[PDB]
Amino acid sequence: NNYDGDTVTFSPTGRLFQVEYALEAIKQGSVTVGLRSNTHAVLVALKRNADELSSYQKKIIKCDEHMGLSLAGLAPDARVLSNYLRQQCNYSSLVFNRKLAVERAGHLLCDKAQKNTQSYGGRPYGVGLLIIGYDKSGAHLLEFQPSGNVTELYGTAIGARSQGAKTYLERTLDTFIKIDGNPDELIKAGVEAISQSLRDESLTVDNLSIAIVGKDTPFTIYDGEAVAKYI
Amino acid sequence: GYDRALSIFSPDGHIFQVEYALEAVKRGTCAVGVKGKNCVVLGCERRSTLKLQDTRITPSKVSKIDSHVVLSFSGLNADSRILIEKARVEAQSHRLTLEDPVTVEYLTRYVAGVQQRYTQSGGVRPFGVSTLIAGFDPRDDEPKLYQTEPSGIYSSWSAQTIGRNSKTVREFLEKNYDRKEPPATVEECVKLTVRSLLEVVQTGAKNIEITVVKPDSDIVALSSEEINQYVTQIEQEKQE
Amino acid sequence: DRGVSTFSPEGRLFQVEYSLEAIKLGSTAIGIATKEGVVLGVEKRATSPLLESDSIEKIVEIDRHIGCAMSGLTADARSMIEHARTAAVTHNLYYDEDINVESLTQSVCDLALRFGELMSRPFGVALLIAGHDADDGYQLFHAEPSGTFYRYNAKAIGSGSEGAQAELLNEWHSSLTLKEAELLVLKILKQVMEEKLDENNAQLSCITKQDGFKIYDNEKTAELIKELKEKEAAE
Amino acid sequence: TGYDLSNSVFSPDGRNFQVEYAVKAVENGTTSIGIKCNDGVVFAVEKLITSKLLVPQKNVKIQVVDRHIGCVYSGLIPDGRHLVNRGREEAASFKKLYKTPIPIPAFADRLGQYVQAHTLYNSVRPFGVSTIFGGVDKNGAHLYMLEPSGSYWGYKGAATGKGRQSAKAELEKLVDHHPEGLSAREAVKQAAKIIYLAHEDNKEKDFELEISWCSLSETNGLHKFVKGDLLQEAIDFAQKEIN
Amino acid sequence: GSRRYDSRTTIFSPEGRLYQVEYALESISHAGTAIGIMASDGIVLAAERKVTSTLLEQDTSTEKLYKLNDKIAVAVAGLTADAEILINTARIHAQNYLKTYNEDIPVEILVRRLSDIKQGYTQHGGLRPFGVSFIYAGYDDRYGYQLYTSNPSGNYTGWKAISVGANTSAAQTLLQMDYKDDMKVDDAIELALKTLSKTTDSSALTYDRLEFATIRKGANDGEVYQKIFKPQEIKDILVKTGIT
Amino acid sequence: MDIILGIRVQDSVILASSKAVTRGISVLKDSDDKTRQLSPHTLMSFAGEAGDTVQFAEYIQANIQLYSIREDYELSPQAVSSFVRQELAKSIRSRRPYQVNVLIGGYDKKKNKPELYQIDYLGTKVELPYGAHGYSGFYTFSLLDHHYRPDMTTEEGLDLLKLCVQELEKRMPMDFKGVIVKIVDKDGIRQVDDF
Amino acid sequence: TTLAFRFQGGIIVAVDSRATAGNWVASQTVKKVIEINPFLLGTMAGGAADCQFWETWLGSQCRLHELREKERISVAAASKILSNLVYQYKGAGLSMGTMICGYTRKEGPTIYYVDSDGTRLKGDIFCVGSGQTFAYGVLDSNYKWDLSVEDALYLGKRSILAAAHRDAYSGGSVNLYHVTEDGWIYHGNHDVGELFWKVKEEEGSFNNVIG
Amino acid sequence: MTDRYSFSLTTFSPSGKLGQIDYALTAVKQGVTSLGIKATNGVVIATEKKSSSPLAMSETLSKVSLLTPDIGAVYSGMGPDYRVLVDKSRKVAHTSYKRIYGEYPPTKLLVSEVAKIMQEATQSGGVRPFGVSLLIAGHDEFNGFSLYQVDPSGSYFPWKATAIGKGSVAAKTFLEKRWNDELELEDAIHIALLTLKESVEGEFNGDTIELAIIGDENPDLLGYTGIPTDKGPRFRKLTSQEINDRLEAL
Ligand SMILES: *C(=O)[C@H]1NC[C@@](C)(O)[C@](O)([C@H](CC2CCCCC2)NC(=O)[C@H](CCCC)NC(=O)[C@@H]2CC(F)(F)CN2C(=O)[C@H](C)NC(=O)CN=[N+]=N)O[C@@H]1C
Ligand SMILES: [Mg+2]
Repeated sequence: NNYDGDTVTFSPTGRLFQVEYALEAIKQGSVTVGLRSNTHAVLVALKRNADELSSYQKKIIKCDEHMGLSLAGLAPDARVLSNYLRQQCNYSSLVFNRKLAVERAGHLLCDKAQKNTQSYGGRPYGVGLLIIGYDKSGAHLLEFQPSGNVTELYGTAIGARSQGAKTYLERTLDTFIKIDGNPDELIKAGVEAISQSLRDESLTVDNLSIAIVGKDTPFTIYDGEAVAKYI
Repeated sequence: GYDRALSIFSPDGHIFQVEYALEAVKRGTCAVGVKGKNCVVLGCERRSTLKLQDTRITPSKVSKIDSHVVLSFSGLNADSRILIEKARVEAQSHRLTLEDPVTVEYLTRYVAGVQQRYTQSGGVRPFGVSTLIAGFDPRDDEPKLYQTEPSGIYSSWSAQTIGRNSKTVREFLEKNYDRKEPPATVEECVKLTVRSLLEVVQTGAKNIEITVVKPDSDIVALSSEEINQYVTQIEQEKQE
Repeated sequence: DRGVSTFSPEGRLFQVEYSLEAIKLGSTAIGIATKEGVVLGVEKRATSPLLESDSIEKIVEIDRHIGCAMSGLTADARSMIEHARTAAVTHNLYYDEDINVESLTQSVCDLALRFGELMSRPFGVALLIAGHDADDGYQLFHAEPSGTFYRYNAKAIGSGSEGAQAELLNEWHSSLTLKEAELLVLKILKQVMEEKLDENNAQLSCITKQDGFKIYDNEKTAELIKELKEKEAAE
Repeated sequence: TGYDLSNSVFSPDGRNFQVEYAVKAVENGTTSIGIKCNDGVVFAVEKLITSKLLVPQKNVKIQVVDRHIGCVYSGLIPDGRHLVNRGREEAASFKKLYKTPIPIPAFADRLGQYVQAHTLYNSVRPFGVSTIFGGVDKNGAHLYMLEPSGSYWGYKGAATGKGRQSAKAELEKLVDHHPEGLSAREAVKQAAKIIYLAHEDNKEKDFELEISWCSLSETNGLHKFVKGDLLQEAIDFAQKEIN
Repeated sequence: GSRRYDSRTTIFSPEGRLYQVEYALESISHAGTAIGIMASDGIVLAAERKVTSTLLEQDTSTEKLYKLNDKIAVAVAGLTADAEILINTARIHAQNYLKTYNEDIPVEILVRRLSDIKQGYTQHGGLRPFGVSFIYAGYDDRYGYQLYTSNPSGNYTGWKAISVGANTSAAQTLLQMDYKDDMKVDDAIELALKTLSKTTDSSALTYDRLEFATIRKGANDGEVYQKIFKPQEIKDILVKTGIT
Repeated sequence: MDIILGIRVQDSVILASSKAVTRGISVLKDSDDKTRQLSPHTLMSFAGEAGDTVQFAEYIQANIQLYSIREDYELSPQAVSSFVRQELAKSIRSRRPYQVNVLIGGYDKKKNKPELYQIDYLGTKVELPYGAHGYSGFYTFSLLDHHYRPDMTTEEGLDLLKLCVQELEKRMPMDFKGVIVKIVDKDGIRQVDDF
Repeated sequence: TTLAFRFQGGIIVAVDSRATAGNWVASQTVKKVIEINPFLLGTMAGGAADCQFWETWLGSQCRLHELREKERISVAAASKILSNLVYQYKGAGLSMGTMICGYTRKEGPTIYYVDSDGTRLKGDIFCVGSGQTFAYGVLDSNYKWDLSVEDALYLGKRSILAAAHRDAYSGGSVNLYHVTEDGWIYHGNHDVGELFWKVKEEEGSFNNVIG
Repeated sequence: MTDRYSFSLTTFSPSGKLGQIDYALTAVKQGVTSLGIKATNGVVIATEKKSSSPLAMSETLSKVSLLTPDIGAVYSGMGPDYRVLVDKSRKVAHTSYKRIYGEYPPTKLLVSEVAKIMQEATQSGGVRPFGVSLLIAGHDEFNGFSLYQVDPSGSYFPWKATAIGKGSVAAKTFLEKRWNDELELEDAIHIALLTLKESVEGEFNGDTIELAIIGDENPDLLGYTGIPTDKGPRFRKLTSQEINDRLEAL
């Protein structure tokens, strides 16, 4: 109200409005879904065209052979954060001969976002990220909020109407978690989850964006006719 | 360092500091440039609210950037010096690295770049100055006349005016400049420029300065009497 | 006053949204991508009849396989063009090849959010970036001051844009010839331009694999305007 | 007025309202506690299960400093992680020069001075956490609690976040009913009980208990998480006392 | 953060004026009057010290007239302490030019430099301008005798006779009335004092309220002398002209 | 490099400068002008290390041309020489000093007097009736000590220089491929196209 | 061994194709002429790296000049970017001897020698490298302004053959360029292997050699 | 962090006033009275040692401070501001004069340097003006005895005699009556003590008055003998006892 001018000002009830407004830009962003078994992790992103003459904004960025995220909100902020992840995944590889843990990527994202919340002149990141990875402790899904809050989950969704997919995944939990050594079934369950966050529009060939990583599967993004299979 | 964003956007997509800079230029004494077939004439108002001045040593409104290019202005005089010094330095830097004097378009584009930078650098306000930059390209006999403004946009002009009552003298030039036949001679060109200032100036005394730039580094400021003859002929041809 | 990098309660950057208004005020620019090339057209919009309209440079070369039209505070486009050109030539130096149109656009857009209390404010200009590359063929991009860029089959920016975009929505198909796209740009310019369209207040350009980026002579554009008037009189 | 719009501005009361607002962010958090025992310290925190989609035992909140110090906080989680990251730097630079692992009083003042520094300027926001930390040094067990102002003290028992009043009562009883002191294995059970009892103020969502401990006898003066049977034995003892 | 307290000293009004410049000019209008008058055979500087005391030590006092080098002096109107910062900078340009070219600085070059510094404080830095206007009286071998003024805006102009500080309107009108081009330094001195005499806010003009300085070729042969008049000498020139 | 002579006569200054540019065992060019006009009445000849010579010459030129535009006035030879000296004296305590020696020949339009300045790469300046840099001085100084008069005409000045070039073509080891000769007088700078 | 000379019919440019690391012959098939644009050639002598890096860099700087100024760069300004660049590295131990050869309209046919001590010279004839004195000997004694294109090409080729023979460090082949108002024209790779014997037989020269 | 106050906190108001300097002069007005009288053969500077508590040892608070052996300063207004100015003033007499010329600066030039530090605090980013007015008494070989006043603005003026702070208006009028150009130092001390009595409410003795002179050289206060040209400091603080003896002839 009077306490929303910049990030360095608490409200009288202990709130940081600039952070809550940045959180707002995520709700306005298109829907994206994450879910995992014990063997594979899957990103399903609804891409959003400006109009019929325009392309559908790419939501899924690859970070390493074993890790990559999906974005909702300011795409230029998902570029800056993904680029930072690419470096940390890369620094771990070059210096320690060590694939960077999904858990430690979360901790590093969290701490980068935080510095932009406690300092004058900056601003919070205006994007939410879903990170998936296979590492030395198996399949992992992380939800990143630009408050700096990161959470390890079995499944989740961010963006407009995400709450449909997040209820469906809360019901299906015991089913999809048991989809081991079957990628196409885990993607189905991802595509069926995002469907619960659709209204008027349905999943078309240039609309849908899917990723998968797993036991013997490099993080690979399927766009266009590749995903016709799953429509 | 002082980092403050002084030139920012407003809810209706306006940069008010750039627009208030244009207001400083409106307030400035008038300036006109008229390009003939084989010359460009710069004409500049001198407000007669200052008498007991010393006209030998008072900064003249037309500045030589190089031997073939001049810069006149409207706006804050103190601002105009910084632009003239930056242009005169770039002019020598170009000679030293390209073994060639700047083109009039290159010098204009440089000064316009400098004005633009001061509209999205922290700690700085825009220049309160618009410029006419006139002259000839090395070994070329085609006249050049360019105008810059605080925002940093620049453009070529057959003829143009800037400063107070430039609306009135642009009106004049718009009906009295024929693109199919520009002032063939120096005489014709200086006559049309003095005429255009006599729409706004007041007295045809020490209120008008005229500088003639011809090809191949030939630049000459007219004297009071030489101008005063053009003033005498224009009003004797008008008594009709 | 308030931060330059400040979020509105709807989760948008004020200064970014305000710059998008400046861009709406700027003269029109239209791109159309085909399989025979990309066409870029602009309204010059001279402020006076004394201004030598061919000194109005609102279509610009970045490399031989990448052109660019601008709309808004066109002075802000200079440092962006400089960056694009330096990026294209620099890539060519380090890799001995032509730089991808998407990669060039992404380098320009990387400048856009470098503002704070870096430059003092966002850019007040939108860019239509048109090029060819062996990988993704003929391409048109829109590069907003937000740091976002969308690929388009066709896109209008500037004062005419929502009127022009509605019209491009109908007219564009995947089988347009280059010659068709040229008339289509002249047509839609004439519609949304204040002054009557001629070869002195509107400029055409295209990018073809064979000939690279070519700004059209006033004479050539005048033949296409005359061809438009006759084909619109025809029915 | 306007004295609450800028950090490091004294009100006419002589108060710094931006710090007092940070405290609100703290009071808004989940309940975390500390219990000093005979030869060590036990930390415990309330982890609200927002959804069945949270992977149990994965989002660990208690953080180790060096090898002998536990830190747990309530409030903005990222603020707390930023403070532990600094703490690790302070404990690394102290060990580097002086060889000995940082003594706990010394560690506490390193956090104290840093947080306090974030109330000295209008260009930084105070920390949105109260932090409970401690461990075993050469002089035995120490437990500390540290507030957004930079204020910190030694404690027999500490509590912060939404269930602090409840926890503080349950702690006050233990201090009164154990003057000779508590055992580390005893403190682990009590810790579980005081988190289950303090959960009444967050009783909407069901929660996931987390305990850690440093004890000269039970862990060799190293920070370890309470896991498997010893955790189950504590969750059992806790569930029995509320029924 | 800090932004809340920033005056923004280098912005344009909606009219296109610089706030701080205009307000610093207002400041200078309340400072003691300083007059410069240029003759064919020299320049007179004359200035009025602001409501002095009987206990002010006048013979070791300098608020108005400062020596820049052996050829150039200034008359100050505005904040003395602000003026001393600029004078020390101008004194160093004069000694840098003399070291670099082994020639005394031309007056208009030094004046442009001090004017460029001032201009800086009005376009960048976020600081208040200098509340100071200068009358430069100088001689060089290119233009001979030269009178300049500069003001907070960093604008400068040449003059045959000029005033700065208090009642300039009133002073400019009296100079405009009695100045002639063929005037001599003795005639100019008399003009300078008659002007102050009528534009003074005091009851009577006395020696103890004046600072006076002449730059003459009244130096033996082809060279220039600066005379910063002593109390007793001002008192003699006040009787000669017949104002006391 | 190696041959730059200057002689100040009654009403002009004459700079004579070798045309040879030699790298290793090849004369790459035999028509090199080792001079730059600094202003219409001031000419500077230069000899020293490859690259440094022209980079210093052109640098000084650009500064003097800048001063001329800014002040719409031409600095005296004395002023130009003092500027040039100070540049060298600053260079000598640099990371990599300019290894360049110059003669500055100018007509002072105020004093109506020709002036020759000799400055070495250390910034050692002197006003001389006649000067030379490097080995040349070993021959030409004693020669001019005998044959010079202050009140010589430009034609006598040129005959006196011919004597100096002949002595150098007789007794110097290297082939300096003749000299380019330029007169600085009240009417400016002109090249003597037959020597 | 590189040369370039101006004549009536424009500019001839000839280079050998040998690369040496001491007495080890590293290559006989190396390219010593960078084609900057259709009216600008650079010759390379010295450090292999120093030449290739800073000359393909000069190509980029010439490209930026025509984008920024809508006009192809002067040989003067092209030579001066290279000479200003190496002059910043003076003392660091760069090794380069180059001739920037080209035709623009303002300038006509133009050759600038630029070396790594910062020497920049305009001229009608230059020979650069270890073979330079060998090339000078043949070239200087057969050069007229009024050579035909065909004679001029040959005299360039023959001047490189000369140096390829005597100079231990030159060799491999001759690469020939002709620079006109219409731009540069490549006149082939000539393997000294065959060229020597063809020239000796046809010309009756090289009588020092067992036939 | 970083000092992000890179902009002036003293700016021109539409009336052409500098508020922060005017307000600084107001703080100086509230301050305790201090004065300076210049004799033919010396200068006296005096002020009241307004003791905050009677428990407080007012001896340990030096309101009158030696800057150089031949220069002293006294003040009115904010004692803390004054203290750090005496620190900077003493150091600048060394760095910008004594370490270059090998002698102590003359009174007018040291004043000039104090003036400069005070001006910068009216224009430098992120600071307020100093809330003091200094009276600086000194002697140098070429200017003799001098007395200067330095205001928050940086302005400084030479006085025969003057007063600043609380009771200045009255004290100045009193000096104007008593001051002639023939005064011996002792006569100027006798007048300084009279003038100071008018502005003091409570006790008036050598333990509530601080009074220093710039007079003759004090060889007894040099610390060493054997260099004739070194004759000792001209600055001398009068003792409690020395003040009380002169109060019996009052
Ligand atoms: C005519 O005069 C030719 N003379 C022969 C010549 C070999 O000297 C040279 O100047 C060539 C020109 C090169 C050829 C390759 C294309 C670019 C131009 N110079 C060399 O071949 C050069 C000689 C170096 C001595 C100055 N060779 C090298 O630098 C060689 C080449 C290499 F591959 F083998 C690598 N190398 C080196 O010398 C070593 C490995 N490294 C360095 O020198 C590192 N630098 N340092 N310090 O051709 C004339 C045209
Ligand atoms: Mg010498």
